[PDB]
Amino acid sequence: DKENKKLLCRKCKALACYTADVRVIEECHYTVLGDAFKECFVSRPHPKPKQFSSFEKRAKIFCARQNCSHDWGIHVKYKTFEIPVIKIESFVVEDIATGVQTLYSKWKDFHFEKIPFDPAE
Amino acid sequence: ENKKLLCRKCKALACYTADVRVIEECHYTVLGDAFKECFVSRPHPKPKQFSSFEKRAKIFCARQNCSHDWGIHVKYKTFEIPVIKIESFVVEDIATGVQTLYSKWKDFHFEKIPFDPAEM
RNA sequence: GACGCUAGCGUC
RNA sequence: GACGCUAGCGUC
Ligand SMILES: [Zn+2]
Ligand SMILES: [Zn+2]
Repeated sequence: DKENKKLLCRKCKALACYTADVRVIEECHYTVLGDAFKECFVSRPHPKPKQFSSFEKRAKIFCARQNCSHDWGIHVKYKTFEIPVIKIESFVVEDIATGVQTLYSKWKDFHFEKIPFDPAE
Repeated sequence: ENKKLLCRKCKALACYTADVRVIEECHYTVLGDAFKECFVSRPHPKPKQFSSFEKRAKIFCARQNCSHDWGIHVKYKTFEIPVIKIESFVVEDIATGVQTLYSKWKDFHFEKIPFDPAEM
């Protein structure tokens, strides 16, 4: 099934977002739309910011819970956007209908409705 | 179908899948003296005990300018046999020449004959 | 060897 | 972020 699911912080199990809000960039990197998600993480400047492809890595992002702060990925400037790029190995996927939890390590293995990124949203 | 194993670094022939035997559905060895000629052994720098056999030596390609790490040599029951890691080799289908790079034994599906003490 | 983990480095 | 490579540590 490619039904909607929620991502929970792997360390504290707090809700982070839903698969409906996830968008794919270059069929390789995954970001999250919406302002609600922006409240769920904090950023911190990247100690070794490197550049590659079409965007620029500025900071790492972590769980906003002060009792977690699990590494969630990075924040990058892509074209004219400042957007979060998350790594799936930092989360637990939960199916909304059953509660079943899955621990993935790479995005290639997680098969869900991978809605491509739309600059208009 | 039968396949041969080549050294990942220099592509030298190591053995054929027909000679491979599985111990406790988890560790892979090879029978016959021909294979014994293709590798050299070396006392393991971190020997240790687990399950039913002791890790005594590290083994490497005998070809010297290659010397690619192939695994270890162990004492298992009344035999001392080599145990190899597929990640150190290229699998080539003999009929087609197609070369395959595996990382884990779980992924290479072939006739996995269990080790039998009466042979070798 | 079979798996897991930490650190570091390299490419777009 | 996505891969890739080292080194070390642990378990059986
Ligand atoms: Zn958390
Ligand atoms: Zn070799």
